[PDB]
Amino acid sequence: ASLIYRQLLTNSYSVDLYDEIEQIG
Amino acid sequence: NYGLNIPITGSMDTVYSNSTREEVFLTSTLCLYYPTEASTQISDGEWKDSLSQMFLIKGWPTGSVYFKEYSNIVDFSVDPQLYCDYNLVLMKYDQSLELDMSELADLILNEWLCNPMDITLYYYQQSGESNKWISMGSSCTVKVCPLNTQTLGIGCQTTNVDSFETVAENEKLAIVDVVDGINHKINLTTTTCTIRNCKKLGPRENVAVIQVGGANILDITADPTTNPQIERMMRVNWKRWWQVFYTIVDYINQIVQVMSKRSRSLNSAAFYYRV
Amino acid sequence: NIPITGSMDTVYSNSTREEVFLTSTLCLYYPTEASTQISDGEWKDSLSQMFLIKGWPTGSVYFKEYSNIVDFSVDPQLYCDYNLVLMKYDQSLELDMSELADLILNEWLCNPMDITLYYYQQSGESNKWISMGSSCTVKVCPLNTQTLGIGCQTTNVDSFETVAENEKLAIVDVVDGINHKINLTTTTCTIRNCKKLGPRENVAVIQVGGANILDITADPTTNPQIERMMRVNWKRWWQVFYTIVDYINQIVQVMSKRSRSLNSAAFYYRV
Amino acid sequence: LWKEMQYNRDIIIRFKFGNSIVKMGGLGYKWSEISYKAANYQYNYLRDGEQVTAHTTCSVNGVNNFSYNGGFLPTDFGISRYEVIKENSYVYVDYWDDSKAFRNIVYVRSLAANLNSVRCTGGSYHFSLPVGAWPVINGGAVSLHFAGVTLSTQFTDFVSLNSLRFRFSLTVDEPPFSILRTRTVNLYGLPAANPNNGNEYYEISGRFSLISLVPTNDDYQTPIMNSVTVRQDLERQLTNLREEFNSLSQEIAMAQLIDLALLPLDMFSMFSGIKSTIDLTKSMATSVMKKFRKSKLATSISEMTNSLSDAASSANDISTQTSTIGKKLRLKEMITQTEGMSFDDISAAVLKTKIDMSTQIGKNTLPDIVTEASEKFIPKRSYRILKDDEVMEINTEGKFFAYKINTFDEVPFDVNKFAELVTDSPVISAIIDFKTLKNLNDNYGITRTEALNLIKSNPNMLRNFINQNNPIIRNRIEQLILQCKL
Amino acid sequence: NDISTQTSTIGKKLRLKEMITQTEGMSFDDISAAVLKTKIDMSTQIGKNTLPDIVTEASEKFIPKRSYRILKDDEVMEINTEGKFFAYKINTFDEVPFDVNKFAELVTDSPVISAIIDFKTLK
Amino acid sequence: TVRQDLERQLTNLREEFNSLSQEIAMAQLIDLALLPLDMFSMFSGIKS
Amino acid sequence: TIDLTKSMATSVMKKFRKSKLATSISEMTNSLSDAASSA
Ligand SMILES: *[C@@H]1O[C@H](CO)[C@@H](O[C@@H]2O[C@H](CO)[C@@H](O[C@@H]3O[C@H](CO)[C@@H](O)[C@H](O)[C@@H]3O)[C@H](O)[C@H]2NC(C)=O)[C@H](O)[C@H]1NC(C)=O
Ligand SMILES: *[C@@H]1O[C@H](CO)[C@@H](O)[C@H](O)[C@H]1NC(C)=O
Ligand SMILES: *[C@@H]1O[C@H](CO)[C@@H](O)[C@H](O)[C@H]1NC(C)=O
Ligand SMILES: *[C@@H]1O[C@H](CO)[C@@H](O)[C@H](O)[C@H]1NC(C)=O
Ligand SMILES: [Ca+2]
Ligand SMILES: [Ca+2]
Ligand SMILES: [Ca+2]
Ligand SMILES: [Ca+2]
Ligand SMILES: [Ca+2]
Ligand SMILES: [Ca+2]
Ligand SMILES: [Ca+2]
Ligand SMILES: [Ca+2]
Repeated sequence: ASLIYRQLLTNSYSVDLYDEIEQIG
Repeated sequence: NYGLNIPITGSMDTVYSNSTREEVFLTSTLCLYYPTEASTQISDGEWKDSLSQMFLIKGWPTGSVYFKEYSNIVDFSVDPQLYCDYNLVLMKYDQSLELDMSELADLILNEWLCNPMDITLYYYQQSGESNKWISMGSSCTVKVCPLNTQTLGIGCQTTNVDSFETVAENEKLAIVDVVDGINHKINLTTTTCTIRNCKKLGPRENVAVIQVGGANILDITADPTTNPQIERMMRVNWKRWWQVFYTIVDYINQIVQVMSKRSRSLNSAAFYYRV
Repeated sequence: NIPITGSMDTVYSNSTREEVFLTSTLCLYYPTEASTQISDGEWKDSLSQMFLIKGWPTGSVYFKEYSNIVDFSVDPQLYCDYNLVLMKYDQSLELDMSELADLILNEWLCNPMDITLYYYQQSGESNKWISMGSSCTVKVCPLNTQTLGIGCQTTNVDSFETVAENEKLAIVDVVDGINHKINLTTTTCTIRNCKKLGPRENVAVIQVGGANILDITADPTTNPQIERMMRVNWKRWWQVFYTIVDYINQIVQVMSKRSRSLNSAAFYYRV
Repeated sequence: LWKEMQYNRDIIIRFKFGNSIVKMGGLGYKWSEISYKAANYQYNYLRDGEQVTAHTTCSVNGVNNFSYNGGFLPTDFGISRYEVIKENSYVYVDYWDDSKAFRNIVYVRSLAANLNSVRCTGGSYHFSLPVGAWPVINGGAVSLHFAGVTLSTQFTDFVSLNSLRFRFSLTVDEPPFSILRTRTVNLYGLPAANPNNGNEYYEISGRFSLISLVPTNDDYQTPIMNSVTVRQDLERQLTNLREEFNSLSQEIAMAQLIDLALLPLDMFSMFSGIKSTIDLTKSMATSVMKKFRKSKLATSISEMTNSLSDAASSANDISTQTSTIGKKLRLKEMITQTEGMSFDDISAAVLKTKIDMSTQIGKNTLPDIVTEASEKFIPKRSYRILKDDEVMEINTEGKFFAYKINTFDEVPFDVNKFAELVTDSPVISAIIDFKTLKNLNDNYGITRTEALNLIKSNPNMLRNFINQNNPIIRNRIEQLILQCKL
Repeated sequence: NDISTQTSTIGKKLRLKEMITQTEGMSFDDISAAVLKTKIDMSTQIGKNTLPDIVTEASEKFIPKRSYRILKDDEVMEINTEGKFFAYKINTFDEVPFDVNKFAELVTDSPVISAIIDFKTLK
Repeated sequence: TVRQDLERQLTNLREEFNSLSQEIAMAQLIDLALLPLDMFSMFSGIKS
Repeated sequence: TIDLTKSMATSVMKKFRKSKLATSISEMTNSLSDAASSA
């Protein structure tokens, strides 16, 4: 069940391109 | 917090005894609800005092017997406030008032829990078989419009009041049952008549409806399959109101032995308004 | 289906012909020309009395006249428990006759189609679109994934490729897996998406005319002569009816009881 | 508490393109810009037996800029930058109507449409030449094919109309756009000159579905005309939903929580199945990650790794060292996969059991909850390292023990000998800490096998003791659940 | 058969668990993915809407029937999605009486071994 | 514009995969299974 | 982290896919796939 926190931290890089969506839009 | 979960253990041998006491009033109160026609036919006005005197010998102290006059069944059905403890309601049977008498009986003989219905702003539903809607006022023209899953009125256009279905028109009181599980849009004349979502709790056993006239027609249960005869659905045979009142006074011990004082409420309203 | 275990040495039961005749009903659908050539009208009573000799109780036989094959094809309700369809053949009615035979002999499971909005595919080899009405003229147009029609313009209906015109009944198969847009005269003709389940045990089609031309299965390869596609030559409708009456044991033997948990209520002439 | 309501309707969408022109000077031969512009339109139509009034707004994107310029001479024909739409360009048609459905369009669970394509063809534009042969723009066509519905809003003069936006794709069509009487023939595409061809309106027809989330605090009484718009909605207070989440632990169970905690929970497994709106089901996961990154715990992970990297080239006394390495052990627990029961398992289990029984009501608020619980849940925890059957246990509050495995009696601790092994030997979360374990061994005398298993935090033995209804383990795990209070 | 029905339900759940988690065995889903990759690579007809809606099918229908194991203290308890269920010693393969209650207890916590090579084959 | 192509579907292509299975060996499917296929690796070699 | 720095991770992955190492890994995997396809 703790796997999700590791998944959040590991996959957190995509927030960069998500905020890129937000600011370019 | 009267501990309504821990079991109570009786015994099957010992003993038939007395009821000890209860101290909230000096004693119970009997309470007649008669139509104006009784007064007009009696042609009197010391008769309430005479009836109190004749109750005293039956064994009711003087202050315990109260009398309430009402115009007729339909004008009384609106907000029937039972201000009292042992209620009898003498209902003169009249053809074409069968469903009105059934409405009033279903209202008072049973214990209701009513919520408001803001018709202008919400759709409405019915949770189950025990849930009616009760509309009361001067004129209740309850036009419904059922809606399918897609919120398109079936058999009606929600924006055109004309297409609606009039479940009950121009009634002082109307108990309406629509199909349970389908949203409805309601329309009734909010200036005069209000309407409430009323669920049915158990029975209210302070009240005895005495049908004064014809056959046994009071169908308290909206279910067509069931038609029980309750011990409080009284029926008597009349030609004269003096005879009716004399029978009531003479047999009043049985009249109160069939009822029970326990099921009473602070307010006199015929339903618990749960907002 | 739950398993059913049975031996191979149990003795054969008795003949069930009397029981089925007493419990069931037979119903004949014939063209109006049959009555016209008979030039009578006590003939239903006569044939009922004739069936009674072989052992069909008096009310068990129902004669349901239909105008002709193509006009009967629209919404065929078989109000009975054993159905016989006498079916006269003339050239150029081959396909519509075969369509009706396929429709009734094969069981179907149908759902509505909304031509106005959705693009419809075909599930597979057992799926067809059946259109019924006073006049069906389906016009189909296949599409890409980008909704650009091939051999047709999705907006203009003239370019569409007609597959049936002015037909009371049309069972159209199209290439499976390609979205199509349809144009069919929604006021007149109703079209439904159907799957061909197993066979219908209840109905037998007695072709009265020519060669063994019926092809129930749209597949070009298989043309299997199923037993319920009976055929007989004719010159006199009286001879045809006498033949059917005399051999009615064989016909109902070829047929059998219908085994399907339906979902569409309709009138039946049961006992 | 939030009820689905389907509102699917068949609609007819009427719209027209908008054309803007700007003249260039001289005697009136040139032109500066011919471009598409946002265009409004009103209409009424009969559907379902009532006349519904509709308001549409068409706009264009992705537009090409062709050109043509006859030269610098003061009378030669040309258009400096005249546009067209072709494969790339899209057209949006915001749609609104007075019907009941569009009042309930604030919160939506799903929304999608099926519209029939249409063919738009260009008109005839006679460029205003003062004298001579009349140039003639003509031809050009595209086809609108529907692709996707979204939410949108018309910034109409009187109010802002929440509305549906239909994004139609394009498809260039047969009639080759030309500038006749001029040097441009056999183009293809719809130019901005006269996109409407004089038609009163271009028309689409289709059916759109919608699943709104009108609120409900009671089964019988569902509303119409959703009017809790984001003017009528406001930030739920931080302390308020903190108190709500703390209250939610009234109900959590004992063994079922451990059963859930023994799953692998991933992005899909957790964040799916949340009764949320479309605008939040789109990016809930990324929203959670964005605020998870900046949490104190996450920046502590970053500081740990960066400090170690910088060290790689830089070259109650005991309580403080034990506490610091306890925080470090917590960081290591979060980053790595431990083979024990791993407190963060229980934290995530509580988190899932809390959030599943809530609802998204126009604000995500899983950010500030998931990320906040990740750092606040189980504030004081404990770890242990077994070696030579002398397990050394440590508390994040600074306490320390060292006790044998065969029999649970403690030993003098060895600082700097625990620290050498805590770096490499696998750390074991101490969900059955030393105190509760000693109680258990004293009262319910246990064996070597289950002693080792409970030391290792083996799920099998933990659940065996829970399903024995052991009071010691039951109470211990209940307190574990109870510190999860944000 | 109550035992067979219960074990069938547990087998479905175990298939879901195999998909979810990271097992150190051969993990039938592994073979399914390998076969999918080989078929995809060799096949030369793959449109835009083929790898979508075929990777799903390769997840669904590949190896519909499979079995799992729980190892425990010199014994093994094996289950099958069809309904079969065995239990046998690990050193010498001779089956021993089964305990469905113990298996249901242990399946939620202990790790599951995808029985690629099932007891029918071990014997 | 373009009629880019039509594209085979599950219904048309499942029989092709049925007829494609029998060429599959087994001594090296094990090796392919053992190699961990990530999002990159599985779709790296699609039709080149 | 000067001023709204781009996605470091995805920027580096933009051409860590095309490295000699990554191409070799994909090559080996597809070689095994072809070996599976043809015995
Ligand atoms: C499938 O294709 C046929 C082929 O035309 C379609 O026929 C068209 O039907 C519509 C209405 O169903 C006709 O519209 C008419 O428009 C005039 C104005 O021009 C109006 O006055 C009428 O009241 C009516 O609305 C249309 O004219 C007619 N086509 C032709 C060439 O006349 C058919 O509708 C299509 N099927 C479906 C389901 O769309
Ligand atoms: C119960 O009531 C009766 C009434 O007749 C009375 O006579 C009797 O005394 C009462 N019981 C006792 C125990 O006094
Ligand atoms: C009820 O109907 C009347 C006319 O049919 C209409 O004027 C009135 O507005 C309706 N009531 C409500 C609450 O809409
Ligand atoms: C079946 O047929 C045989 C021979 O005619 C007869 O003896 C027997 O009674 C029949 N069975 C029944 C159930 O009628
Ligand atoms: Ca009434
Ligand atoms: Ca109506
Ligand atoms: Ca009801
Ligand atoms: Ca009744
Ligand atoms: Ca054509
Ligand atoms: Ca036909
Ligand atoms: Ca077909
Ligand atoms: Ca054939």
